[PDB]
Amino acid sequence: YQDVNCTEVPDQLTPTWRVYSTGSNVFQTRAGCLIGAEHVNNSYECDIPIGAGICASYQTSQSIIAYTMSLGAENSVAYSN
Amino acid sequence: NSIAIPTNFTISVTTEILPVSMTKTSVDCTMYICGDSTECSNLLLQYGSFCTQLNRALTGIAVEQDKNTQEVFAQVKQIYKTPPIKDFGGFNFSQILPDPSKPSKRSFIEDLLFNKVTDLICAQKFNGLTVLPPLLTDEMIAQYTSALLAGTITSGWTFGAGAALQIPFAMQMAYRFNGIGVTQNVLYENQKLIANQFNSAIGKIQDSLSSTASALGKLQDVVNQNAQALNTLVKQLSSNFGAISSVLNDILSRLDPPEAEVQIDRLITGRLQSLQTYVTQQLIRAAEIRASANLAATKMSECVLGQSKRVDFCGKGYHLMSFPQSAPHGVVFLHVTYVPAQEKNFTTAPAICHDGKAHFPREGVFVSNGTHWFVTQRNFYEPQIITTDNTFVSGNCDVVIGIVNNTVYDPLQPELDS
Amino acid sequence: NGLTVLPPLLTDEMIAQYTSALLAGTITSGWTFGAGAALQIPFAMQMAYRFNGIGVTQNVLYENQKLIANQFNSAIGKIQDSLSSTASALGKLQDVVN
Amino acid sequence: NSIAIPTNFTISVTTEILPVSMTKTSVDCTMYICGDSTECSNLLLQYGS
Amino acid sequence: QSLQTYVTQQLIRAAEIRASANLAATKMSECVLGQSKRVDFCGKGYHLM
Ligand SMILES: *[C@@H]1O[C@H](CO)[C@@H](O)[C@H](O)[C@H]1NC(C)=O
Ligand SMILES: *[C@@H]1O[C@H](CO)[C@@H](O)[C@H](O)[C@H]1NC(C)=O
Ligand SMILES: *[C@@H]1O[C@H](CO)[C@@H](O)[C@H](O)[C@H]1NC(C)=O
Repeated sequence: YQDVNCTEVPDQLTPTWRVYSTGSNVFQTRAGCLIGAEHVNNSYECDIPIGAGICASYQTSQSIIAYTMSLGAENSVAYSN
Repeated sequence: NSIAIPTNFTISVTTEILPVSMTKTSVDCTMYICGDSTECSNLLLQYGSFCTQLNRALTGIAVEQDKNTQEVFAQVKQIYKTPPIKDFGGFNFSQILPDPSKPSKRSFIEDLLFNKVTDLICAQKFNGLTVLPPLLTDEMIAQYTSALLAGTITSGWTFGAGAALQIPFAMQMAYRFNGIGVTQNVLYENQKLIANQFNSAIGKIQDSLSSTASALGKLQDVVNQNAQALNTLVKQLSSNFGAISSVLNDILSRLDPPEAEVQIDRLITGRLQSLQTYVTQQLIRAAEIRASANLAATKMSECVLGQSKRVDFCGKGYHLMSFPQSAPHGVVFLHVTYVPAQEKNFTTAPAICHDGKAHFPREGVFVSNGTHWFVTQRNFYEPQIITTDNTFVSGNCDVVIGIVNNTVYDPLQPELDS
Repeated sequence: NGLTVLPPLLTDEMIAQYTSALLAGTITSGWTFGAGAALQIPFAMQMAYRFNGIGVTQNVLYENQKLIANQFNSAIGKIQDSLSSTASALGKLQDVVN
Repeated sequence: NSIAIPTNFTISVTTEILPVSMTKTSVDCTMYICGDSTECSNLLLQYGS
Repeated sequence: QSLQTYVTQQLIRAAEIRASANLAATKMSECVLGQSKRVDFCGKGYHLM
């Protein structure tokens, strides 16, 4: 639900969509309220771009996960003089 | 037979601002053409599939807008962090590397750009006009353009062509002089002056951006244009297009369907034309932005990830290096360039004749102070002695025009004598 | 019918004052007038610093100077006779107007 | 093990033509859509911007 | 509608001219204000001036 603070996702029009209007998977981003995805603490190069740095993809007995997209690995070149 | 050889240089920093993307808009065709009026939705339904074409176009646009920023910035396959060091041969990089003090990784020049580039928007929201946020936030851009700036400093032209290899900063600037003609001994004997000129140039740039009549007018022209076209798209809901009135509820509450329809249709044909015009303007302007975001990618790939030999491409003068900085919907380039100064007239000669055979320079020109003849590199006055080491003999001195009688000193014979 | 054609900001007599200052710098200064203060250099002695950029050494030029001059001049003459011919190659410019 | 080395050169002048600009046109919308007709100017006025 | 079509054609053709007037600027900046090493850019053959 784009640019909708999560409180407003109702009313109870059809329960098959009310399932996607509530639950524990309700997640908030800077692009709106995303429902039906699990918010993980990993980081990946992202497959389906939600927006504002959040991306979602399908994986593990599997489900849709919405993570924060990863730019890449770290490195620190040993710069001496 | 008169040449002019520079004797003192000047390292100058320019600036260049390039648009990269623009706001990702999206209009809800039904909600705009006739919104909240079920009595008009059916009428519009039969009018064709314009409602979905004018949403697929604005989706393609908002997708390439996300792709342009990937193209321009995401050119490093890793994320380098500059080591906590200051031993940059005297060069000062405070004004461009990210600071620890500020909570974000914004450098002292990237913030001068954010605080320089600058109801109705709610009304657009009520009319189905949405502005989506970009995929790459303004805190992730700063984590690329600070990994594109800690690789150039500590690795050079190598981090963009394989595994990054460290190299002392001084000893890489001297391998950038050696790419534009001036030999290395020029750098290693003028190191302090070069550092104290580069630092001053950076300071003057920082004071230049903060001035009024800002050169970043290119970046705030994009926003002005894309916020002016969309305001006309809302101004044009006040025109009735020759119908009874411009409010759809008025027409619905003054006329029965047999006569209401023949007026709604001269509304539905008036708003859809405006929407199509807006979509076409967006398509053309997005083509311009696409053109100008594949030149920024090229300048980032060449002026930054290496050194350029294309004249007047990476800033006026001989190009030494560059530094990228982020900016709202744009990229800023700080081309650091080498500029000669203080020319000085000299008398030259094509080729020199020692024993009838004509000696020629290997790298440089022949220059005389009026009495003695030397051979010098061409972008700096560094006279040497005309030896059989740096002149290659070729032919007989009767064919070249301008040959000068002189003497060439061989290093072998005098030292060998004992 | 309200269809107006405005005149350009730069007249066709000011264009000729740029493309004759872009052509008296190349001849007498070379690659330097576009990268700082222009520095003079004898014309021959700059063509030999343009041979030395494409591989051929300078002694090639300084020992073939007359032939090079008498070939460049002939090339210019043939170009002048080529433009004056029909089926002009400037069809790109008169396509815009058409 | 066979190479081919040129022995005599040829200096050639080409030509290249590039468009730079085009005629700067401008149309007066009212004067064209319905000109010299005050009875139509009002009608066109309400038609939008 | 005719006027809008004409304006759109002008916009597109002006985009073409803009594209072809930033290649002429590049060729003037490189082929003239220096020497080029890009093959078959400043005319066929090794480019002198
Ligand atoms: C969203 O709703 C919560 C719950 O009322 C509120 O605390 C928060 O301030 C709201 N934020 C926005 C951006 O509307
Ligand atoms: C993920 O990070 C948030 C932010 O601190 C934290 O509250 C949460 O417990 C973390 N969850 C996991 C599974 O690491
Ligand atoms: C240069 O020009 C002067 C003009 O009098 C002439 O005397 C001299 O021989 C010329 N030298 C060369 C090398 O062209």
